Amino acid sequence: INYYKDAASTSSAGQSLSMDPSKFTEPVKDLMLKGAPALN
Amino acid sequence: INYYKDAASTSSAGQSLSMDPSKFTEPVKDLMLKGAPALN
Amino acid sequence: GYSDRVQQITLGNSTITTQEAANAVVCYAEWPEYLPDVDASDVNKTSKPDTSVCRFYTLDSKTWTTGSKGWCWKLPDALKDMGVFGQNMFFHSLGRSGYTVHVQCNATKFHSGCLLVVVIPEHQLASHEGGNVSVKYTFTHPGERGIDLSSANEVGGPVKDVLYNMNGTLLGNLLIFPHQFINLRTNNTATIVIPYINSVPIDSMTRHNNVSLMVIPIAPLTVPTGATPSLPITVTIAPMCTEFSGIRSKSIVPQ
Amino acid sequence: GLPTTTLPGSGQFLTTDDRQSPSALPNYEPTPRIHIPGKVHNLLEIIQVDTLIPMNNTHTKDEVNSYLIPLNANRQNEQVFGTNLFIGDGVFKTTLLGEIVQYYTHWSGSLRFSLMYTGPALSSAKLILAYTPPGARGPQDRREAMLGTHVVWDIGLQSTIVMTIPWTSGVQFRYTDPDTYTSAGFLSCWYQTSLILPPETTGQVYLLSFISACPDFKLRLMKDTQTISQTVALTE
Amino acid sequence: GLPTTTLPGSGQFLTTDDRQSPSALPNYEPTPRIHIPGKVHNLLEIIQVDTLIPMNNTHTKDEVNSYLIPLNANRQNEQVFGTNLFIGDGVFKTTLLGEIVQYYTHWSGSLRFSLMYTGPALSSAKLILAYTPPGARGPQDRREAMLGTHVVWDIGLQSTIVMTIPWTSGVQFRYTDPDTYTSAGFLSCWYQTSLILPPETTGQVYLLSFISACPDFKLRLMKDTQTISQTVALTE
Amino acid sequence: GPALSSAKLILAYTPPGARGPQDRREAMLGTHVVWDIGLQSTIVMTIPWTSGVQFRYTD
Amino acid sequence: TASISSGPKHTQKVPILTANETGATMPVLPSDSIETRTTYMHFNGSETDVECFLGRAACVHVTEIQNKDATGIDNHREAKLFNDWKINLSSLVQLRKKLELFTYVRFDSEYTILATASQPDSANYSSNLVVQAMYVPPGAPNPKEWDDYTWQSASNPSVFFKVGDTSRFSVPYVGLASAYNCFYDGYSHDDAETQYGITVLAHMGSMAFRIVNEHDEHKTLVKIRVYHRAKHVEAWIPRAPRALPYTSIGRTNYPKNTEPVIKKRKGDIKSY
Repeated sequence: INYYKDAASTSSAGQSLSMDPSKFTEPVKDLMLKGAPALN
Repeated sequence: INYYKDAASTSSAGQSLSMDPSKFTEPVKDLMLKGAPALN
Repeated sequence: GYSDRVQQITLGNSTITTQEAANAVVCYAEWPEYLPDVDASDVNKTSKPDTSVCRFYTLDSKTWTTGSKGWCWKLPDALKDMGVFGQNMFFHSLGRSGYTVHVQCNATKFHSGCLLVVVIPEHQLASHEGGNVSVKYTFTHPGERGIDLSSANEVGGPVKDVLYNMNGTLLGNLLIFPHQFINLRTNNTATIVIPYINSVPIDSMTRHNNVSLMVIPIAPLTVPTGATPSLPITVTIAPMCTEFSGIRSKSIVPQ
Repeated sequence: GLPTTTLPGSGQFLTTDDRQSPSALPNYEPTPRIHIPGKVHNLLEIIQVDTLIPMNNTHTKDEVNSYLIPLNANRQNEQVFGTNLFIGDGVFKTTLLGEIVQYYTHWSGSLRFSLMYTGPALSSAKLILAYTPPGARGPQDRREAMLGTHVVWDIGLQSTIVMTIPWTSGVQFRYTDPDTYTSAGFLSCWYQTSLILPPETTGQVYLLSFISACPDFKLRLMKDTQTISQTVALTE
Repeated sequence: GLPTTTLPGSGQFLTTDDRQSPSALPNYEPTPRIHIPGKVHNLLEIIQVDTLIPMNNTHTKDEVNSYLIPLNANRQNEQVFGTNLFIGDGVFKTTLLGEIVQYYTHWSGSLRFSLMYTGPALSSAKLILAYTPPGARGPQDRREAMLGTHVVWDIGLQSTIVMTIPWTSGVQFRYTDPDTYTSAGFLSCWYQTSLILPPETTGQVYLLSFISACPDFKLRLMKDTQTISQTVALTE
Repeated sequence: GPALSSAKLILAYTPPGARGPQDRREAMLGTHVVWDIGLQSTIVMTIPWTSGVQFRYTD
Repeated sequence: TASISSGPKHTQKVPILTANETGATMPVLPSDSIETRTTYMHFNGSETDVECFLGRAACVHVTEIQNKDATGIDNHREAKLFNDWKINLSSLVQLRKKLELFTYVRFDSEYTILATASQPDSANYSSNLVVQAMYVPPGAPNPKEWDDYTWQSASNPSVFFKVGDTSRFSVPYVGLASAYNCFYDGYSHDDAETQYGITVLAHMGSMAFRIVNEHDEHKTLVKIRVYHRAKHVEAWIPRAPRALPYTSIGRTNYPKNTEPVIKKRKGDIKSY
């Protein structure tokens, strides 16, 4: 129950439960498959 | 009504109403019947 | 014609027969079983030597005399040197096991005496010094010799006072632990099956013992007239469902 | 803004109340439970396991020997032991039963008292155990004893005898700390015929005695035990 | 007026509680969000990116050189480097992994340790990396090392080797601040055959080493980092 | 022995490859049976066929 | 649901003869050996549930800090300018004996902290002090002065309440394993001299207290009492109750030349 009118006044947000490290761990242009050779 | 998000914050648990003394009072391998001889 | 009385336990390449048993206890009514995945944490596949480790090792014999106070062995310590069980033990980082314990003591229908055979999960001993003196490692790792409660206090060792279970509790209440009596007039062996009991799924076999087996004379031994005043007590123990994990170099432990 | 009124008791801390609180560690994930044999749910589960009674209390420092009730060969008509039934005191007090009863104020229910015989197998004996319900004195001779709850025990192959002290009472609860109005009786044991040892044998034989509660049992109104105290906080 | 009672804790301020508050700026409209590449949702997302470990810690002032593990041509049987695995201390401590682990009290999971070789293309080498699970000492020679988790690495076209320290543990969580009971092992590396340089070439070659966490990883119970402190408030 | 006596013996079979055991500790690590002397007068130990080669010489 | 009606018996089936050597406690009842009448239980055993037994607040710790001029104090910790406590349940014995009836125990904790002030020497008044209690998990910087950067507590849960009031919050089960070990017959490693019995398996964090207020002209003693209530209790493997007195946090050790714990009879074995 929100007792207040504005959105800033609500409690903390709830877990992204998004999670996708590939923008950080695999930003390569041509896709690399694990097990296939790195450099062909 | 829980007012809080986490489970630790809820009140005391409610009675097991489990109760089974046999693990402590009769841990024998071959079942003993009351009234039958203890050692055959 | 089956009696509670006669029994055979075959485990590995070794068999025990008793013709004067008094049933057998299975701690907490649970039988040893391997470690389920749902309970697993370490990702390593474990090693299950099976029949080469799950057989019966008979420790060296003790001598019950009228002055005996009782003896105490720790597991897996007592077996730290038995065959391949022991090797596996020093060579893996983690291991887990249940046991069948069979304590033997026969006499005649003229003797009297009664031993308590009890298994205590997590038996943390007390220092006889009091205060917060610790009990050094070696002292709680007697190996197959076990601890002799009628031996003298030593320094860095535990207290050996029987009315207090080596920890500040009374002998009389040890009966809350899985146990069985050997009453010469009834019984000649005691058998207890121990499931693996711990707060972690698998642990180190050398830094932590998870049960102490204790044999304590309670009704003093009384032999017939002009009999030799003593009887030997033998302890045979078999690891069961043993699993080892995290193999490597081979632990080096104090002393 | 909703109008409220606060009642007497606001702000008090009652150690026995049960309410919700904010978690200091928001979102933390506890370690998974694994299976451990032995879970206890009720103290009523454990007081049904029997434990030994130091009945032979006559020593002067605690010894393994006060658990042993001695028996003499060839005595006739005589008395083996006696005790009142104040389960919260005296012999009972250090037993697991005694020890738990002391966490509660009131108890009601039946008790199970058993004796296991340890003499040579070629000996024999007949004993009488008697429960004397509140209202009479501890019996002074078997004749007196045998007129109340009793069991003739014949020592045989079957080593133990289980006597029950059935709940005999006006009031439905008794105090665990000894109280008169609330008192429960006496328990005595006498030779029915007599212990007889085989040839080549000699001396005293002993009985071990246990106590546990019947499934009948009720304990209520928790309190603090006289069995433990301290003078300064402990440290590591 | 509805009757209420206030409980213990009323009026306290717990920095970790999460409740509603009045907005000081009623009706204000925040700037629209535009799209920005790079959004982070979990710290678990970022500790999977590998970063360099200053393994060569032997210097006396921080230098680019403590990131370089040197290799010597023609040595046989010998040891390249050694370290314990207290991820919250020592070599690990300044790495991104080390740096985040320090915001939490407990960690569990697998680690990924990789080595990228930088020697001339016409050279060759075979190294062994070994993980020693808790319970034994840091290995003292390859024979000792090779009996635990290990990978023979053959230096080739493929420049990096990724070793995983699989989670080997009794207890399901370890402390990030170094603790004994909770300790994780050792990591060592030795020549399997030996580094060989081509003609016209000379000197030391170096390996770069990285650390990142496997998707396996768990961190819990947030706390304050020993990695930052201050004596007076800063100003502009 | 007399009926009123009692005894517990261990019989051990030691498969080829080791020496005749020199003490029970050594003996108990191979095929063995703890025999408890009772009402049942005989104990039957089996020497199970332990062998690489499928036949042995009688001489 | 307590006793059924039962009458005379003359059988070959004797439920009262057993063999205790077996380790069982055979479930014998009054009706196996006397003639009984029906009676009902009228009772459930509610108040003996382990949740109930361990579920009331117990005092687990009393400490003290003072508000005074720190000018020229070389060791705040030592002047009780602030104070820490590594959480334990085995320092005051009442709750300890209760928990050690079990080997492994698992529960959430609810803490209540009462703080009262004392002004033992001449003051014009009673000041109003705010206490800060910080939860310091192992590895966090520990406070060195009563006003260190540590107290910023940007990542560490802390509660601010007033002396005279009470603070209350609840912490989930923070054990590293599946349960807390009430006992541990082990070491942290196979060292020849490492400590025995005391283990991290029991570790529950640690807490640091201080007054936020600067000093007034008089000195004020604030004494902190921490209460702990177990909620959501789970207990495994019952053990024999503690008989001798305790000497140390975390070891089983009892004092030497202790006194006989079993009361000696005033009379015979035969006495009533």
